Amino acid sequence: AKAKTRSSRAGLQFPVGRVHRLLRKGNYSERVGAGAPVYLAAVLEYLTAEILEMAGNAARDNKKTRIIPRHLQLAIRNDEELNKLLGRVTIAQGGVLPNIQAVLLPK
Amino acid sequence: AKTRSSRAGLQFPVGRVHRLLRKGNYSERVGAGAPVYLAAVLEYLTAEILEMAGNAARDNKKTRIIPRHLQLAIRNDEELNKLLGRVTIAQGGVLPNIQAVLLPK
Amino acid sequence: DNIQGITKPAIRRLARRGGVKRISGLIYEETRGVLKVFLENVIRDAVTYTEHAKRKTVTAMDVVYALKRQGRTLYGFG
Amino acid sequence: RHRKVLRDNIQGITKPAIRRLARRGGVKRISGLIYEETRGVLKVFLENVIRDAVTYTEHAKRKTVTAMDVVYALKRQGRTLYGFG
Amino acid sequence: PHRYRPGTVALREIRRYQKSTELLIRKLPFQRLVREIAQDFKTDLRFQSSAVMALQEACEAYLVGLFEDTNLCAIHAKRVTIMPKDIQLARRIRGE
Amino acid sequence: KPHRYRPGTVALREIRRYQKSTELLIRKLPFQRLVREIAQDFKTDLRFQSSAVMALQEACEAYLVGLFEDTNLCAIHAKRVTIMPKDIQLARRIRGER
Amino acid sequence: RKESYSIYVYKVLKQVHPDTGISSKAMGIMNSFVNDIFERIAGEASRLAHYNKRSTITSREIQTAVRLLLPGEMAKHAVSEGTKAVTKYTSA
Amino acid sequence: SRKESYSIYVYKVLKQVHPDTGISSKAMGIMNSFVNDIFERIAGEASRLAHYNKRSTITSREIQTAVRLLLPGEMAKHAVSEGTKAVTKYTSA
DNA sequence: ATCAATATCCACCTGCAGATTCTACCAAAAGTGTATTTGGAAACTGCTCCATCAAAAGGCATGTTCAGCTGAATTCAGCTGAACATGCCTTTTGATGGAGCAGTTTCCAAATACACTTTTGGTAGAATCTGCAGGTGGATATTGAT
DNA sequence: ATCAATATCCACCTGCAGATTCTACCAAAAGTGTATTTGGAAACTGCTCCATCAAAAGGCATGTTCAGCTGAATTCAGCTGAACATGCCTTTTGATGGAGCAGTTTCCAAATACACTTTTGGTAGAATCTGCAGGTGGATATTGAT
Ligand SMILES: [Cl-]
Ligand SMILES: [Cl-]
Ligand SMILES: [Cl-]
Ligand SMILES: [Cl-]
Ligand SMILES: [Mn+2]
Ligand SMILES: [Mn+2]
Ligand SMILES: [Mn+2]
Ligand SMILES: [Mn+2]
Ligand SMILES: [Mn+2]
Ligand SMILES: [Mn+2]
Ligand SMILES: [Mn+2]
Ligand SMILES: [Mn+2]
Repeated sequence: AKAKTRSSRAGLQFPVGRVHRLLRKGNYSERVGAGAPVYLAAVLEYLTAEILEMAGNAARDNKKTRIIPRHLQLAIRNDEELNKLLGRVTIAQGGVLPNIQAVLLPK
Repeated sequence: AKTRSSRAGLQFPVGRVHRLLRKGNYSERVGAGAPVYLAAVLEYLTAEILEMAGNAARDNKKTRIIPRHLQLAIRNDEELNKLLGRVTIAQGGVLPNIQAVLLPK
Repeated sequence: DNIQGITKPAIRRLARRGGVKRISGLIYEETRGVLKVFLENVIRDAVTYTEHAKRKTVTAMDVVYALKRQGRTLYGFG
Repeated sequence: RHRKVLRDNIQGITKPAIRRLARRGGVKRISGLIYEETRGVLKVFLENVIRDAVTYTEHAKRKTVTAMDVVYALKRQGRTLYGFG
Repeated sequence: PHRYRPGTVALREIRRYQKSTELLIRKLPFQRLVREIAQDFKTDLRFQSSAVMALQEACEAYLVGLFEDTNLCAIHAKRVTIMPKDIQLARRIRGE
Repeated sequence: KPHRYRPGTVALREIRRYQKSTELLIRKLPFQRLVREIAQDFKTDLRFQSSAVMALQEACEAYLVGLFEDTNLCAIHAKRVTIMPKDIQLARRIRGER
Repeated sequence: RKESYSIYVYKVLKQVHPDTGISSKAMGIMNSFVNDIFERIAGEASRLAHYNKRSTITSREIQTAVRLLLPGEMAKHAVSEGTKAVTKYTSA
Repeated sequence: SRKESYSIYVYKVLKQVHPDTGISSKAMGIMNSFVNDIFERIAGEASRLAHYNKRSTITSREIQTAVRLLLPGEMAKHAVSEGTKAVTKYTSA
């Protein structure tokens, strides 16, 4: 009886089984379907991939090997849809975007 | 027989609140006193808003509370206005309020 | 064309209820713009609920859920 | 051992710190009355958050405010904080 | 012939419409607009009457609140006339 | 005549400096004393997880920076470059804080 | 068979204003208000019990949720009414 | 004393998208916060969806609808594509 | 239009604090088998909603006149930014000691489960009576000579 | 400012259509009685982590001087937006008729749940690996006097 993981069967990195247990015990519904954990894990993995891509690119712009919170803030705020999705979120140690109102510049 | 709402000295339905707690996917279990407590709180808030809205209806020569009276009761009460600060009362209108700088001198 | 059905007198009545005494001539078109955006954002979500229920009729409850999900809870239609 | 009673600590939010905060917010010039005003709003904000955090702490029958209590208090106030869970 | 001064009738309209609660946009154009916008998201939709009514109550309440904030922005800059910049400032501060 | 920058140059330079960095701008210990004093006014003999104070400080500074951005927009709206309490009041009223 | 709070709201109205009525639309707004507050309190109590690894919502979770959700004086009155109802229920 | 997090999966995705990039402790904490937040948003909307339609089961359909409600447009289409692909590969394989 | 003064930015470099990899145990996920729930399709029904037509009322589009508001221009006193000396208190790292959080076991009050009875809340039509057109008269506010 | 003329708004009133309240039936929800299980609190510890303070070095807060430039105050006209009269067309109101969608019941395959057993991926802690902070030095861009 050979063991394969659901994350392998869905071609995913995120843990399908853990997401299933977390749905099954979070008092979300009486029952949970077989494909809901796969779908949710895939969506979470995709969003993680997008933010990691843009933050790593920001880290490479700064000649840095490790992503730090500042790179995540730069990736989030400079992307329209990411900034929309996290419009009420605070990134600790992220700072803000460089932005000076034109009327404040010397005349 | 006797109903739980009668035994709690309440008008709001204790049994219905318990069923709605058990069926809303809130927790695996619901305690005996949680529906009583929740029904009491809901009845209290209803009593507050109905009292103030009836006073508004009687100021308006009216026998029946209408949405306008509920809007007036809510917005003229600071804590009700806080609790319903992002709530829209359909057909409620707004409070009469003209900025002083717009009034004639 | 159809967005122009929101006539200048109606936008003026809306501003009056909001306490406005004097209105610039460009405001009307600006208002139409924002109204369209608002309506779009609400209707999209409403339609999504309608599609999830395998219905072809937008119900008042769909609109109520769309409004609550956007932080603008509406009373009186449930 | 016990600390001396804490008093008037809102004055620890010094004018230079408020200036740095405004600078990060893009402010070039600050009226002299802003600082006390800022302290006022800050205290209100802090009060509300701590009030909710302590409430969670009291519900867990704990005597230690945890980072999770603060995170839950911020989330319930619409100010989700990342990085402390 | 009698002629009120500019601003008097505006104030009278402010009082009248802040005193009443009826909807201020004509129903038929709003209904056509709602159906057109919905068409761009999904085709061949029907609409509950209460759904259109609720959409209009929400839209008018939103616009009235936005006009209050816009008026405050116009007054902030020491004038009494709301301009597109007032609406834009109000929407930017609201989070829109 | 010793060197003297004109009013605004150093302010703009500080804007650039602090908009590029992410360190906390309020001193750690005074903020901790303020937090503990307020909590003491809510419930006595409370202890604090070390990360709880840091979370409170990150949240407070982010909130104040955002409020100062909105205050700057309110000051500029009225054709001036100096933020006043009236700007903060307008921004807070529009945000829903009032 | 559609469910609402209408009869209970009307009974409370007759308590506070014996000779005052209510319009259909105002009653609908009443029902919306009751459902909204119910959902707020129940959701906060759910999250409270979950944060503390409790599978049971009790009067304690409801009390804490009411303290979190309502403004101060209103919260104190609502807590008083909930406690009073629970004590009369226990003794009844 | 055994705490679970998403850290290893996030790191595997990071090595996918940037083989030569690392991540700091605090940034990992932020990423875990992000994953948990999005999980809660999607699961709560799916719960409410199933309850609105008197269904006792959260299925792939509720998750899809919640994703369409929660994400901005193009990001929503992308996430729907990846979720659908994952479910279809899961069923047949 | 330069030139001195100052700040910003770039490239280098190394040690260690922080990040990553390694390791092995075990909780949790997977496999299996059985029990329980449910989705959905097939046939059926009755409201809703949309299509369509028609009259007519009132609200809107338009043009005209002008009052007054907004924007520009100007001027000035004082406030706020720049720079510096001075000294304190914050930061960093660690010690000490105990408070309180977390792991574990035991067992009862409280919750769930189930079969059956009693009560109740929803609904539609009848009965009741309030709120609304559409009028008047009086109070109040506005506007123009003076 | 008073005084007359004019327009608007509010409070009243009647007649009655329509909305609300009252009434009675019944399917479904709550209540009841009894049996059984179980979550979590109470007690007991074992350590993690927090409170508080200590030293010392330097970063930063504070007060002061002074002057540049900003906010505030003011003036004035042009041209924008308000107010109003007029005519028409869009919306509103009313009626009729079907199709089409929203619900509804039932039954069987399919999907999901759950207990038991087996396996392994995930974790904590130890060991290993490394980028980047924190220094120096030089080039370069900016700023302000002149
Ligand atoms: Cl403008
Ligand atoms: Cl001010
Ligand atoms: Cl309980
Ligand atoms: Cl599924
Ligand atoms: Mn105190
Ligand atoms: Mn102890
Ligand atoms: Mn009955
Ligand atoms: Mn009338
Ligand atoms: Mn147990
Ligand atoms: Mn100026
Ligand atoms: Mn292994
Ligand atoms: Mn460096």
